Amino acid sequence: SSLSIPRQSLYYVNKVTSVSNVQVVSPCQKQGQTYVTAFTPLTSNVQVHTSLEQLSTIRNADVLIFNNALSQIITNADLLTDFLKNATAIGGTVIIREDLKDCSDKRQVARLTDYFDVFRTTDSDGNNTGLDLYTVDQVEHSNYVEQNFLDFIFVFRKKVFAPTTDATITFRDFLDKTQYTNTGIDAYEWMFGVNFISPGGYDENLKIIKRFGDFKPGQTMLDIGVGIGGGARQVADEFGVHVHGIDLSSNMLAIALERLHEEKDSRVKYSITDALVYQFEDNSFDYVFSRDCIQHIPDTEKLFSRIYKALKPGGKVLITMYGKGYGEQSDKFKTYVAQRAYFLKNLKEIADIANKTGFVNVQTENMTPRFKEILLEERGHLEQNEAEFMSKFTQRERDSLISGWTDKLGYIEKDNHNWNFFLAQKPF
Amino acid sequence: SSLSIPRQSLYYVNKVTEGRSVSNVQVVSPCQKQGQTYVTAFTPLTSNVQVHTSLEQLSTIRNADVLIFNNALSQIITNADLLTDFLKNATAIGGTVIIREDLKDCSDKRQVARLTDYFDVFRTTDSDGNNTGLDLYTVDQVEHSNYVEQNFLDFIFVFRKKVFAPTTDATITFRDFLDKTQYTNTGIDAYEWMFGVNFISPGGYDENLKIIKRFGDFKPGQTMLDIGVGIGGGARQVADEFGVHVHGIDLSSNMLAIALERLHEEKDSRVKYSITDALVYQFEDNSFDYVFSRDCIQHIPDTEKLFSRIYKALKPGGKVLITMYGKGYGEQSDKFKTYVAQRAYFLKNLKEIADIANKTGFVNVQTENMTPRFKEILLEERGHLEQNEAEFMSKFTQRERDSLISGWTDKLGYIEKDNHNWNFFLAQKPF
Ligand SMILES: Nc1ncnc2c1ncn2[C@@H]1O[C@H](CSCC[C@H](N)C(=O)O)[C@@H](O)[C@H]1O
Ligand SMILES: Nc1ncnc2c1ncn2[C@@H]1O[C@H](CSCC[C@H](N)C(=O)O)[C@@H](O)[C@H]1O
Repeated sequence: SSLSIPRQSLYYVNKVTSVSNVQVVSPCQKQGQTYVTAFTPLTSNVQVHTSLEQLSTIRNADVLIFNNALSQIITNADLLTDFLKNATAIGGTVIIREDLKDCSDKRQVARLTDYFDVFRTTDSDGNNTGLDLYTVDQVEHSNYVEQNFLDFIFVFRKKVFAPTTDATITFRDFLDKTQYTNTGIDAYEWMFGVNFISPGGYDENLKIIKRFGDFKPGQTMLDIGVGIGGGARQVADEFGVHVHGIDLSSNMLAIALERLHEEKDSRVKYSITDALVYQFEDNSFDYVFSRDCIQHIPDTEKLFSRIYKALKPGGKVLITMYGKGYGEQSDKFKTYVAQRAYFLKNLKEIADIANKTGFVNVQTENMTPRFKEILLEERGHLEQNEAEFMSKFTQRERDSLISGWTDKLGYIEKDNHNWNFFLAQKPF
Repeated sequence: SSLSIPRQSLYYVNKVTEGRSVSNVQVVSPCQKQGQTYVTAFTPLTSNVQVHTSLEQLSTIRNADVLIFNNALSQIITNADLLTDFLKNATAIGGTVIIREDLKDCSDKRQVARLTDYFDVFRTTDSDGNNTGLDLYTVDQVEHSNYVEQNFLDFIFVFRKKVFAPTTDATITFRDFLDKTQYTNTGIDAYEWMFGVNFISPGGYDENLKIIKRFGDFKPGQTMLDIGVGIGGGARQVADEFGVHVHGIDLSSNMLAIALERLHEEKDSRVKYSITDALVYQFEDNSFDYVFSRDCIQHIPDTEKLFSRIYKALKPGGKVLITMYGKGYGEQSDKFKTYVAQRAYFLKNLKEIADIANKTGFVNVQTENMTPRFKEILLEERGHLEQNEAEFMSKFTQRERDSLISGWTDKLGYIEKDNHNWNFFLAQKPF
């Protein structure tokens, strides 16, 4: 009904793409027709179809849009795979709007993201093809009007994928299958504190964010690597700041989304997306925040460039991260770094990248002493609540938290692992 | 409970005290736990913050630089004597006076207008024998309520106590002049019938949609300030059509109480409203993608100050679009002068608007004389009334029907003499 809905899809199509035709599959005919109306600036060559059935008829759709067209097949792998084969063969840019509020699995978005992200098939050339994720965003009308936070727009470009060598076939898959499995996330959340996957939980995050200075209601913040959402939720609730959180782990964000849908707050919105892929509007954010994420991101220069452009002039960036100290690296620490796929920088390198990007008023701080305190407290909290922890988790999970925390304390003593703080400003 | 609530009051206190010192804050909050959140929130300004749980304890307070009421009037709103007693105490004691009051459960779904009027016109004598009262900064919505509960009727009234010069004028503020003269509730209803549902401007929904498309391509989540938002049709249209977040302001509490009632019914947190003067509210610099004003600024005398404030509030590269009643270049008729004076319009011609825009620093300045379209619309609207008189007479009085027919005929006459024009202005803040 509301034209804002299909116009949101047009906005993403513009981001990822000229276009000679748009094919829309929408069981709801009235809604389908709003896409014809909305897409005129791009092209008037927009046709609506009532059914997936009619999908195999279609060919050569520069843009292919599904509007609540999958509700009957979501829980069926076989039918989903059939859909994916057709969609990939037929579409250039593929948009899937699907309302998941009524799914029995309140984290269905992660299952769908995974299925769509890893699907591969051979085209007529015997080439390896699939869908390349741009983002999974929330329908803004739904967030702001109905307070339905589980209505999604999946945005993909069909492409030929170069051959891969690992057991996981995308970085998204690597995150969700390795460090940020659902069990992994649950264990971490117990260790760090409710809603957090970062040192010291709520109270530590609040201390850190207050370093931005004086917040004003309605200012905007981008949170890079927002995890299960505790930081985003905290800044909205404490300061009335509107947070756009992004994360490439669908397992992490599916939990954040579930919790937002339960405890509604339209100051917060989330995107399943890579920080180096999503295209933010220039000069749009008052703040960019990243809490213990960017050790995961190799191309720090590109990241810092994208942050600089997205900030308003005078806007501030605050990043905390795992980094490296200046001690000679132990073989044990190198093994950890490789298994986590961390790309660690020291504070001199961070300062240099910030200078080269254009940031001013740079402040860096080595918070490793505080990290040591927190690690000791967290390990102690687990070691003194074994009964409770053992009632929710396995011995294997208890052991990996105790030993991993002990490992990190060791890495600190060798000055291998540091906890680094970076705060800077886009010039006025 | 949520600290964002008392922090919103701190934000306004900072605006209205914006140089001066604050030595103490007195909070009256029947809910003790919420009251305590004001102590926590106000520390950056002062730690000298005390919480009281009753208006009963109000008379005992003295010299409160900032005086805050948190849902303290809920039980007494319907008794004007109790409200008057409250106002006498608050005005005597307080410097900056903040009233947070949730009106969602009021039987009067436009209670905000009744309270704004009462608070705005209240006068009493201070110890020096001066005439005193409360000077409106704004009536804003509690943002936590808009975004979390979708309660759009939870308000923060912000005032400064001051001495007012004596006056015997029938309306003692401009806010009162709007609400008692052109924009009475009956006046608003008649205009809405004439212009179209949700609009108090030429041509209703379809004309507004044509005009806003002149901004170019909107992107979802961009922000717009709407100056003189009226009963809200334009703001609601922009949000629904384009996903743009609109902050609408209007000095008529009658107009905005309708907009607010309608937003509360048909919830949309992309829209928020403030009862405030466009020349008083302090917007953050460099914050808006767009500033829009639809057939409002003929009411505002100080166009230079207005344009300066718009310029500062826009982001670099942001756009301003204003339609307005203006004057043409014909010799003014006596009838037109009488109309202009009774309406208290301050009309500029298009050359004057362009000159002020350029002097302010705007770039890509465009102006257009839309008087021929205005003539078309006036004829259509008058025709619609004249061809549907039975419908109109079943809903309104003969006097109201005559008022619209003769008023529209008058404006068509003013156009033919080139007295009244309909002027368009579009410009950009430079990068
Ligand atoms: N390139 C990338 N883009 C977006 N998110 C990323 C990313 N690389 C890693 N992340 C995310 O960074 C997060 C680090 S865990 C910290 C989560 C959160 N900031 C908190 O304080 O609790 C993970 O959820 C991970 O999936
Ligand atoms: N100084 C001022 N500040 C804010 N609003 C003002 C004002 N002077 C006049 N107004 C408001 O300007 C409005 C003009 S009527 C037009 C309303 C709306 N823009 C629409 O298109 O329907 C009135 O509601 C009036 O109260």
